[PDB]
Amino acid sequence: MELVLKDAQSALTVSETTFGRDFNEALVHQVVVAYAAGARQGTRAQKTRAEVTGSGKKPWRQKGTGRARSGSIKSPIWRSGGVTFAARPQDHSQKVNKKMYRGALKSILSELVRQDRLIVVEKFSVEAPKTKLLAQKLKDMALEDVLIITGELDENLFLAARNLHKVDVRDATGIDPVSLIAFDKVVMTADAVKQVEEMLA
Amino acid sequence: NNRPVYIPRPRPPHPRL
Amino acid sequence: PKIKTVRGAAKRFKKTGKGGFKHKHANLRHILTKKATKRKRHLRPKAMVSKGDLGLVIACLPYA
Amino acid sequence: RLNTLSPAEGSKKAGKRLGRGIGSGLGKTGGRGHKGQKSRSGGGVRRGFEGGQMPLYRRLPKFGFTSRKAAITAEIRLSDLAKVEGGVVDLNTLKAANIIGIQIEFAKVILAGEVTTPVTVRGLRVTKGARAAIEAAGGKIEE
Amino acid sequence: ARVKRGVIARARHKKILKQAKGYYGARSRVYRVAFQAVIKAGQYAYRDRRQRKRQFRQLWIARINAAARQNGISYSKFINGLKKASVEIDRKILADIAVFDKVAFTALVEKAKAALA
RNA sequence: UAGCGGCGAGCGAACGGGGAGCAGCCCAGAGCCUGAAUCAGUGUGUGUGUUAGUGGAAGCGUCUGGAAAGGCGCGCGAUACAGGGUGACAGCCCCGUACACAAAAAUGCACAUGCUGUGAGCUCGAUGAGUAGGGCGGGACACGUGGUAUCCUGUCUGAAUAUGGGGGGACCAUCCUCCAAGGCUAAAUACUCCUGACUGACCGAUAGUGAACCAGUACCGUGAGGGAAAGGCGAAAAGAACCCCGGCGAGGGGAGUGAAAAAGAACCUGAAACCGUGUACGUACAAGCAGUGGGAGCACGCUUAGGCGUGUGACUGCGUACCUUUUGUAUAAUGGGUCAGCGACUUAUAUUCUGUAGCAAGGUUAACCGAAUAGGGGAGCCGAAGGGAAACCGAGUCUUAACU
Repeated sequence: MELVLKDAQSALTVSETTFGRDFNEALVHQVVVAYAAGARQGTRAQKTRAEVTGSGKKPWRQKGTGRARSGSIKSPIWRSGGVTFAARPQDHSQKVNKKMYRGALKSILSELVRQDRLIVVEKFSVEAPKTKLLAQKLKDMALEDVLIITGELDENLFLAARNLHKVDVRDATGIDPVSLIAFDKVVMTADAVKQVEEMLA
Repeated sequence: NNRPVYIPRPRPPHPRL
Repeated sequence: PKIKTVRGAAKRFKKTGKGGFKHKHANLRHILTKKATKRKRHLRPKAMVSKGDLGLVIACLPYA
Repeated sequence: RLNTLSPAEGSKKAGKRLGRGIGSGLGKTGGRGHKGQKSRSGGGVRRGFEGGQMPLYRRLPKFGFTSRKAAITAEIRLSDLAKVEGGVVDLNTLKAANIIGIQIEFAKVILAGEVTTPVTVRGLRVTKGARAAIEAAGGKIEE
Repeated sequence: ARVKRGVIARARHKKILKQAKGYYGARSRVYRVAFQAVIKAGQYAYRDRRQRKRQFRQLWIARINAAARQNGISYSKFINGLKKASVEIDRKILADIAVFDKVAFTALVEKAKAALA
């Protein structure tokens, strides 16, 4: 469709299918959950009765005592040693089909356009690597929680936005569904949009 | 607070045979 | 680890188009003089596995 | 909108939790009944066990044998027959076309239908259906 | 993600102990015993919700019978007259009338006797 | 999968394909040419790293409070809002971080340049014998002696040598391929006692290492060995001068410090079992899972002066705990002295079915590459065509000489 600009009011051409498709709630949710799971590292491990320090000696003989039958001090029902099902270090990453991942991005991009959370502008650069310049260039635009998605990574822009936490700068390649949804506004560049069109296809 | 270590052998039971 | 198919079963059943299994009748190996020709003729062709034992078979060889 | 995403209805079941309370339904061994082998931890009988009776896969005789030639042969659908390279079909480049496999040495053509462009097959076997199909289309057969 | 159950356990135990308040000895101090009392108390309450209706029914019948005998008629005969006379006053009211308004109850039997005759 | 297997339980490749990483040489010898490369052992110089470090921006006023970093108002820095501390939560109070710099001396690595030692290249020749192989007995090979190739070995034997020999799964012939019985060789891979940095849908004192407190200590055992318990005052000791009772005590009461002393070192919070004191009611002629339904009186609170709430409960109907195991339990069947804490359907990898989502006669990638949850990678797997033991046939196929 046509993407209205706010500064040049220059027409932009974008494939209807990849920016006007319905919003697949179920597909987007599954991708977001998958992305969150992939972020984990599963760095957790416990010790079962086998791995607990101690010995296999029976604390007392197995009959005649007026006490319950015990086999070792490492039993899970015993203090200081146990854990019936000790955790192991495991990966929580989930496979997501390439088409499913691409389909989700198209749905999110379509939704953002509909909710006018996506703004297309011309080149967005800073003459010097100073955070003030970036802050001023956003205050006049009335943007507080924005994702500066640029066609090419620029060191001056990258350094300027590094300190700011509500402002994040990324390349088209470095985009994830979670970041796109989380950030209140996303401002693209003409080149960034063009490269998004082709690699989405 | 050590639990009793030495438990004596039980007294032999009366022969019910 | 992947499931281990029972080798004995794999040598006695084959998958068919509709998921059934065919086998050979278990009475045509030896002691054949006393067996009637009619009985031997009927046992020669392969037979489909019954439903009752189908559950056991599919468990034994889940890869075929 | 991260706090608005929800899954499709029926996508989750929450799983079944065993031995947690009375009203959870399946408590008290969690739906594995009273004493037995099934009730014990790690219990159960191996596959095909019939309570000591001779298993079916042991009662029935073994028969037949494996043919190695069958492993190195494949059947080519008439549909994909025209998808190899333009309108020429040959033993070579089928592996490149990736429709038979590198190891497959022999090859046969089967009637799959939906063939329009004429094709030529060299060294293949085209029994009756595909032979009529390609001949009507305008193909040819040669050895 | 270790989960501690100290907070939940006390909440459940207090809730049972609150319902078991007033019981004797360990039945109001010990959870292991108070739980039995609360459950057993629940059964009796469920049972008594039905026994109460029949206990009051028989209490009313006794009151009506006493009033009928005092005034010169059996309870069985008295109920016949009301049924024959088509009076839909229940046992609860008849017992209520007999205790409070003697004159009213006298009127009841006179028609009951008239209906029988 | 093929195979091996009381063909049981089980074990389970190769060929080939896709990736990581790449490197080939010497002796069994003489001559010609002679530092002729590549290496190893040691100097000098260059670069960088390691062992101490240095600078490092930017806030005030009011309200509550014991004290603000908090609320309210107006500012400032940011290639520094990663963290920690500071009398409650700090980008701007402190230590730091981003960033830019620094090594007299001792060392790692990568280069250049010297010394010492071993050594190119060319020609011709040679080309690993008690070995291969075999008999007997064992082992390794996925392959248990089976038709059993191949390798290794204890024992007894024993070739050819390039017109020669080995292998190609009994074996033979024809072909193809390679040259054993002498050696060296980086990288791709495995592990972490130890040091640094960072991370955690990991634990938070019965957890986490046995050990958060001078723990592998006390303690137990002849010994090998076993093996605990025990964290927390406050912002700051300001840790209670002094007075009184008491035995120049313990302990306590005042005073005093503090926001707080039922924060007093037996110290944050302070639950339950358990043990007491006070108040209200009931109880010394009444029998039993101790409750529940009905219910008088009494003592406290309400609005109204009629009752409702709370506590108690005379008297009365009914009523023999819970769990487990059983055809069946109040059972005199099992289990529990009570409280608090902990304690039992999990995880990985495959397969089948159901739900849901994507794509659709197509679907999907694994390892790996990747400034990298993207994108590449389609090797491979599953499916659309089955029948037969198989050759083979093919919307048919097998059975049969052939099928109504």
